[PDB]
Amino acid sequence: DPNANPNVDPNANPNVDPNANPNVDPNANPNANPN
Amino acid sequence: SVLTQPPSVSGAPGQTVTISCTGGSSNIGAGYDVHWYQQLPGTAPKLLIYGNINRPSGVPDRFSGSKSGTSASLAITGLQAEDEADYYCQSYDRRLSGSWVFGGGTKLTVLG
Amino acid sequence: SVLTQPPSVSGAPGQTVTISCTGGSSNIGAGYDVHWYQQLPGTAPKLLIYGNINRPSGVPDRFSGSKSGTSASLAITGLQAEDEADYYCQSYDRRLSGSWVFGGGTKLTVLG
Amino acid sequence: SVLTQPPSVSGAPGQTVTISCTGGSSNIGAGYDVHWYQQLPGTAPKLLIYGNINRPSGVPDRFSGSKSGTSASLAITGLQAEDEADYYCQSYDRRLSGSWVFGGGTKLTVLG
Amino acid sequence: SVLTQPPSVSGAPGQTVTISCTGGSSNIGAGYDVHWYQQLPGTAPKLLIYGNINRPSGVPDRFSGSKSGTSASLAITGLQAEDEADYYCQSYDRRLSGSWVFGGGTKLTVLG
Amino acid sequence: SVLTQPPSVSGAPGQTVTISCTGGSSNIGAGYDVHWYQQLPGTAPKLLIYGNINRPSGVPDRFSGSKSGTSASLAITGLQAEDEADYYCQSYDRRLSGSWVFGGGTKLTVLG
Amino acid sequence: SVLTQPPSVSGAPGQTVTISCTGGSSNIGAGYDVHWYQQLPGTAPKLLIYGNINRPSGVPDRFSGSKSGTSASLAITGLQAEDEADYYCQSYDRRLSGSWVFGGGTKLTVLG
Amino acid sequence: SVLTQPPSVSGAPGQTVTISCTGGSSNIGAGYDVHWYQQLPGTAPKLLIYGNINRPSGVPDRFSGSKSGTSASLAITGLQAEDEADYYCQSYDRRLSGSWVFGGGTKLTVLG
Amino acid sequence: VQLVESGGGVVPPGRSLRLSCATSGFTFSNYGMHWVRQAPGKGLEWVAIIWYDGSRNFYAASVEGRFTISRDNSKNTLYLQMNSLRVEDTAVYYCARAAYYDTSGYGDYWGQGTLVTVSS
Amino acid sequence: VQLVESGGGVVPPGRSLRLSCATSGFTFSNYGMHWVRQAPGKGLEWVAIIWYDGSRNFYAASVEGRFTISRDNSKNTLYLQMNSLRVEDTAVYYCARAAYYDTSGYGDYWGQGTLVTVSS
Amino acid sequence: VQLVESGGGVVPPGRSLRLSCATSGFTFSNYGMHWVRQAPGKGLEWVAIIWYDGSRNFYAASVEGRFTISRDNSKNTLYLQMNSLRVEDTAVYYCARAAYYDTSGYGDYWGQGTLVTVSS
Amino acid sequence: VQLVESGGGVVPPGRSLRLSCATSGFTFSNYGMHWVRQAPGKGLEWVAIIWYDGSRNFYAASVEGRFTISRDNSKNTLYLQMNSLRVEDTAVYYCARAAYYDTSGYGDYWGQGTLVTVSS
Amino acid sequence: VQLVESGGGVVPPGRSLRLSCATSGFTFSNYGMHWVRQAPGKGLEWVAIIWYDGSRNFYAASVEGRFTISRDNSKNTLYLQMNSLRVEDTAVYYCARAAYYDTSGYGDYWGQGTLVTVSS
Amino acid sequence: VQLVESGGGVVPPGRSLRLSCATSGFTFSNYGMHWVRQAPGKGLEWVAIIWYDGSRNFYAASVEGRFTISRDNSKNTLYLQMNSLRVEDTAVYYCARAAYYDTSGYGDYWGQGTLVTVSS
Repeated sequence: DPNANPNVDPNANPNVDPNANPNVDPNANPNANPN
Repeated sequence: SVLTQPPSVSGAPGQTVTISCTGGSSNIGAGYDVHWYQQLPGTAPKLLIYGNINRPSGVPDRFSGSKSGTSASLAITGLQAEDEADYYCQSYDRRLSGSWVFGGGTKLTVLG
Repeated sequence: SVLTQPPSVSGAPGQTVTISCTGGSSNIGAGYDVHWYQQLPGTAPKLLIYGNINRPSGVPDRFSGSKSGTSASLAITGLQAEDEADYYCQSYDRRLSGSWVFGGGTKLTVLG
Repeated sequence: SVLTQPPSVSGAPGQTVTISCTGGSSNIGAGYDVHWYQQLPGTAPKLLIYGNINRPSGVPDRFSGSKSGTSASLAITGLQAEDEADYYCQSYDRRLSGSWVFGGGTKLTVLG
Repeated sequence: SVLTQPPSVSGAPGQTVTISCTGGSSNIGAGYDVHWYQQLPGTAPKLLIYGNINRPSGVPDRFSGSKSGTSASLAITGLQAEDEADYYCQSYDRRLSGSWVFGGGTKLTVLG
Repeated sequence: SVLTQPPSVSGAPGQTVTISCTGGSSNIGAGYDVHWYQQLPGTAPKLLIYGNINRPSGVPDRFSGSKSGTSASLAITGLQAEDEADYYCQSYDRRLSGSWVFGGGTKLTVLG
Repeated sequence: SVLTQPPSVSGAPGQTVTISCTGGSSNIGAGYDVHWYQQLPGTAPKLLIYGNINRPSGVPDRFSGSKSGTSASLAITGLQAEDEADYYCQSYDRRLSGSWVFGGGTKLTVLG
Repeated sequence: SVLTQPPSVSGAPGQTVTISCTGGSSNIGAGYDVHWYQQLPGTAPKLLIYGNINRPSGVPDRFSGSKSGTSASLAITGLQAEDEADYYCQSYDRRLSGSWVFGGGTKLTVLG
Repeated sequence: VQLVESGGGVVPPGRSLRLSCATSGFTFSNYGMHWVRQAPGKGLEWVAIIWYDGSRNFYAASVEGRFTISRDNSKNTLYLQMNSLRVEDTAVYYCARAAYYDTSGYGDYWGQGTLVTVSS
Repeated sequence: VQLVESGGGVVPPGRSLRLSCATSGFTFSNYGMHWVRQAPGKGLEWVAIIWYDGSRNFYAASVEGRFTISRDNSKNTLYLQMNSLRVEDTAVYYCARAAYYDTSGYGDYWGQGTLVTVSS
Repeated sequence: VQLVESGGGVVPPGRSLRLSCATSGFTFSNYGMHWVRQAPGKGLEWVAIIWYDGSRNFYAASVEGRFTISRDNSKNTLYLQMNSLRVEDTAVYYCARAAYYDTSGYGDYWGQGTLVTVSS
Repeated sequence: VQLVESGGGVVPPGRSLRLSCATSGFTFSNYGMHWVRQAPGKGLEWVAIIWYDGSRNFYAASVEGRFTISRDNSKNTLYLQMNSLRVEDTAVYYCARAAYYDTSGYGDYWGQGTLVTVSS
Repeated sequence: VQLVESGGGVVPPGRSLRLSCATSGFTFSNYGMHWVRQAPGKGLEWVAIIWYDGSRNFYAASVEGRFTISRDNSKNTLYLQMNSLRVEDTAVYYCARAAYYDTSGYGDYWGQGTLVTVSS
Repeated sequence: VQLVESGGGVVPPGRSLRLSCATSGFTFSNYGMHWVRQAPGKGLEWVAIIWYDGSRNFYAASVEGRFTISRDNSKNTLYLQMNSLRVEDTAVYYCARAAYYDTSGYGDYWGQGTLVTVSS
């Protein structure tokens, strides 16, 4: 939408978020990193 | 008590009884998944239903879930005397700082 | 001062007094939740009402409120001498960058 | 030119002159807020009017706006020599891939 | 069988056949890349195609595929007798603790 | 060939010629710094640009570059006959096991 | 003194009292093991606790302890008149040249 | 120069003046600790501030400082004529091979 | 999955108490953990959560600042340290293994709990 | 949730001053923070917000570019750096802990405030 | 808010030229930016907008495909990349900070612009 | 690349069996490894993963707490220790080399596998 | 910085050949090294890397298991052992000094290279 | 703590010069050392370091390969040998004792330096 309202919005809940998977995520490159 | 539950439910063996949980826009109609636990008088609560309709392989097909709007529900069919227990809903209320919220808890009495 | 408040309100203890808070389509009629704070002469403002009707457990039930359209208010029933204070409403203005916006404040004098 | 504007407006110092801007169902009657800019001859077209009637503290209290349906307007009272400028209205064309549209621009000549 | 696959497909040499996988919002519609494996009757699975579209080294351009929504697909053109095989999808399912999930597996029969 | 470069560019002495380098979400858009090297017809290549915009003290201000999205570029201003060379870009592709990836390389011809 | 200890603790015989020891990322949160010493009014300090939880055979089980984050603590149960003593914590501080660092010591007074 | 310092700062005896040191993502905002040195007109530098806020026992409390984001600052309060000196900041730039990097120094003149 | 709890008992008001949930049958370090409590005659109250690596901790508002949650991955053990216990803190405390589904989470294994009583 | 303002005093106009708030009894790192101010004789003016991890900084238009907000989670401390203080910036500055309800937010806990006077 | 513009000058047609707008007095990363242009003798033509994080890139059809808008939040700078410039692209280019009231966008502050001349 | 399994055979339920996979043609220590299994009439089941440096391990829920995965870099060998074998553990076990693409991973090289029968 | 390739020549396919680089002008032991190659008429292909202390090695997939990289810090020498040379391995091989910028690395002081030809 | 320097003077370019720093008041063998230099009218440039036991040396890029740093623990002496001095190497050289704080290091004690001039 070319006429959406821009910029960064205030009015949010900036108090971390206690609703997320607290477990280890088994989905990452398991290989050594050559970089 | 975040989720509203009746304090009691009952029926004779062989009957179908239901336990409902009612929340609001902060915790059921919010799109948050609803879970159920069953507690027997002498132990820790056991997971009965997860993901609104899914259940552990340790749960017989007597139990099923449902979800619509701000309402959620547990149905028990083929009620047995051994199903006497305290049933609880669990969800997440976006207005609260914790991870889990629970309902009041409903006590199911089987009229044996 | 984007939320209009009367500069003054008063009444005898035992009476009911109210403090209005009037905004525009940008800060009350905008769907934002109205909050109320009480400031005593020698300290910081403290929360009375949040979410238009809810309140901290430290607030006696004398204080309540509501909103409709661009109007909102705080009512004090059973007014006590101890309720003399500066009352402020608070919201968020759609057109502004600040997280919070305030009303102009109202001074409540208890006539007794 | 997207928004219709007359090519010229004029008057003597001290007089009130007005600048018109007219659109359609795609850009004024459309519900898009119509703003005005003042292109003083040696600079950028700074914002003059916003919110159809309001203005920046960087604008003399000579200027005000108006809007009804497809008819947008700018009034200049107490006209000064320093108000010579190309005035533009601005809105958003419902069929525009970009974000802003301007009118043709009206040239204000001060007769003195 | 996290991903659903038909148990069997077939066609005559020279024909085009497809094998497909249907997932859901936790795995394919969730954006996890789909990979396919081929197993011949007396061997270990071999990577056939990966990253939804890439053929490794020795896989001939007979095989190609795609990913769309919760669907994924393997197309085989110019079906040959040597293509009789078992084909499988592989992906990641957010609701499970394991790194990989597989579909049930589809057997392709060439109608020689 | 991981990064795409045009095979050939040219221009007359004194003109400005640019050489593009295009990657993707795996190696430029990804956030990896882009580097450039220059190989004269009968020598070993040497670092021309590093860190997208910096350059060794041995490089005249004729050369500069940029990084934007998945695009990268080397610009040569004040083109001289002595600038004929093969130019190469370098980055790191997350999908590959190596440390460096190169583009195809571009030959710059000066139209003397 | 880099480890923080209260200057004094007390309690009646039969009570449980604890003596804290708080550091930073340089000496407790750091991963360095915490040790405790007991000093009686006219003697040399004696090792009370080592390795955060272990103790020499000359120490009655009255004393135990723990380490968590930058906090560490000595717990004394079954407080006796004979436990009046100074207690000191000890660790290693990665920002300093010395092998050992201490808190300022806490005097435990038993309220006989 | 790696870290940016203004070349000059001044003020009257008794005033407070500050000296900035601005780096970037490679050397201050990178989590590296910033240090400051004082050089008197005809001698070797002296450590003034270390660890961003700490100072040697040989430094009067006139000097203090802190670091935020990529900008570090040395505050000099109660400026005396004897505080006229060259001040330098120091950190570590992860992109360079050297252990230490310096800013260009700031010359503080006391307006006696 | 086997969760074992110990550490309850009776303390005078104002005293501290430390609870410990010993675990086995699964990889401890790959999961976060929860504590809930059930006062006699009451339903369930969520108390605290800790992230598999200790990077995040959350507490019920009713206990924040009074209770601390921690892990010892090396000994497969979950701890809850309560300071200044109040009468209102009397409850059976239970540990649980964290699990998560999609938009919200859940526990799927529970210890048997231990009883903490705060009393004169 | 104890918040403690510190750092007020008298500032010759044109000079800077740094304010800060120390906190305790809750996990500082889990919450965002706010500053508001009240000039004597005036109502409340919102000044600035910082998110729990510093990812966002918003300022009242009246102070943006003059005031800076920052945090140090390891010290449980919130800072406000005010440069080029104007006479108009005289106010009691307060800290509050960020909170949020539904469509709008609010502060729940407040400190006591500290006064900055800008005057010659 | 302060916007500073440069990079204009005369360039042969078919060649590239790029402009920049340096900004200060506000947080660059909290606002989107616009480029607009005014050909000599003409009114003002809108050219392009980029959002604060690069998430939106809109162009007038008259410039799309030749003009690219970009920004670098670490440099507080807005850029305009113009390729294959036409004589018709001669204009004073101006940057402006993105703003909106309720239903439409606007510039709430303007830079002074710079002139790009495209000519044989 | 050659991946070669060893150690299958027939074991009464309750007993253990140890599998291994020897590898060559590549640097063993730079890659993670996977074990999968195929029951004799079924499709493929993921069993376990080990992180190239041994720091992480994950197991299928069907085997967690019963199976252990490990590496010995000096022998270029991957091991799988299965305790308390159940009848349902009968399968051909295969080793495979970990690979990763973008949002998900995959195996590229596969071994031949070995058969483990759990019975009588 | 002096980097000198040596040991090239022509071999029948299937043969081995060892390349090495002598160096001075800098402390060899403090830097990692790279090998790259350029087949005649082609662009550049990365071949291998060795860490400053020899602890890690990575290879282009096209050569892994066929090529070995090593070094001797006491002789200021970098080595590459090529086994089972294929026709496809014909190229000029170069030694380069590792450098690293931020999110990616680069080389900055290469040698002249030496030619290895594989042919029957 | 004393750091005493000697060895400055003037040489024509191309020639070598050796500097040394004698120390006392502390155990030389327990600390690493640094050299920095200050050209007249200029700020400070880091030149070189050398761990305590001589195991590691690092040099500024501007001097590596031209300067050598070494030490003799039995004489409490630090040496710097400069070869092929350039005009650009004119500066006051200073020794300093290495110290380290947390994420970066610093010098604490400094000698008074000596002047090395390189000139036709």
